[PDB]
Amino acid sequence: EGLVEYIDAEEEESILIAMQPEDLEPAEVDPAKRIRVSHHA
Amino acid sequence: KAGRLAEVNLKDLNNVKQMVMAGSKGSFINIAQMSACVGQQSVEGKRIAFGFVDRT
Amino acid sequence: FIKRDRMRRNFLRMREYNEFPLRAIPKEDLENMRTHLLKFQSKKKINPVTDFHLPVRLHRKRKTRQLKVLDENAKKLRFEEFYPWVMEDFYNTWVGSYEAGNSDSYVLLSVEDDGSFTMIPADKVYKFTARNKYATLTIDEAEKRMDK
Amino acid sequence: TTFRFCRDCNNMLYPREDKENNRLLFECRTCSYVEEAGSPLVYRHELITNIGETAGVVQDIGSDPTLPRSDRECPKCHSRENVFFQSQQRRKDTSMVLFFVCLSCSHIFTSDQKNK
Ligand SMILES: [Zn+2]
Ligand SMILES: [Zn+2]
Repeated sequence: EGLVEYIDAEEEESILIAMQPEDLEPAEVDPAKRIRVSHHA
Repeated sequence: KAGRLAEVNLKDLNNVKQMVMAGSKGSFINIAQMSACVGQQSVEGKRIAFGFVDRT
Repeated sequence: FIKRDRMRRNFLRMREYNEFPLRAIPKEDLENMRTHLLKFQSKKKINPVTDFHLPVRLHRKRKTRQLKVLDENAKKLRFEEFYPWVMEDFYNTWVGSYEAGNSDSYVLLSVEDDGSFTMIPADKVYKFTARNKYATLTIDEAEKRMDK
Repeated sequence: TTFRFCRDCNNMLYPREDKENNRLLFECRTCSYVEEAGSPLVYRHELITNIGETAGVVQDIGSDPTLPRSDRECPKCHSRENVFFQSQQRRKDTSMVLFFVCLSCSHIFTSDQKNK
């Protein structure tokens, strides 16, 4: 269904992976939580 | 700079402070990395190279 | 903060034009005639041999029992003609060369006397190259010169 | 620079000095074709270069996902959608200036201040 792809290590050169869906797809905090960076990409 | 900020705020209770002070085990870098920040990883004296094409 | 393996409760309790007919062209011709292709690679805008010369000439220029290698016929055939196709006067010149890149997916519809066409796939395709336009060579001396 | 080839020979034309008419001609050490010198300059060596700073900027550079976008406005397009990248001269001494490319006019500009 075209939901998940295999990606080798060469092809990996030409994609831009998100790290986790939520924290990264929607566009736009606990101090104990670690510090992350944005979906600027 | 962040390490000194943590070390300073530890009170004499703080058990790892009491092991640094006794010279017994551990040191500043250790407490700095546990509580404050881990700082710059590095490979051959240089920051992480561009293993992928132009990105890390 | 925990791992909840009882979720299998909820997930269990939630769910103009020129049209031309083409026919079974005679084969005996093709049984003796082989229709190849040819390309000149001199950029010479037209380069038709109409202006080449006359006459034109296109042609090519004890032990006991043993086991030999095995090989299919076509390669055995194709190999067994290492004489290339040539054109000359008796002095402008060209030399042929097998191409083999696209020998297959090319059937031909030559504009015959009429617009129609018998059906003809190309046998082979040849790359024809000029030669001796300046006709210099030190075939023997080349090694001598390239080692001065 | 700007090599010249023969025709009906197609090799490359070395320069053969005409002294008598006193100018430069290009021979062809295989077929005797000749012609003039369209310019008296013959050769360049180019130690310190400034090319490849835009290597392979194709009309698709806008279609490469991995390239970082940026917002600055093109001097021409005044559109504010542009990809960018460092100078493609993969050499150590190379500067770190940025070449932008507006997705609209495909105009190339630079982040420079020392020299635009
Ligand atoms: Zn020539
Ligand atoms: Zn623009």
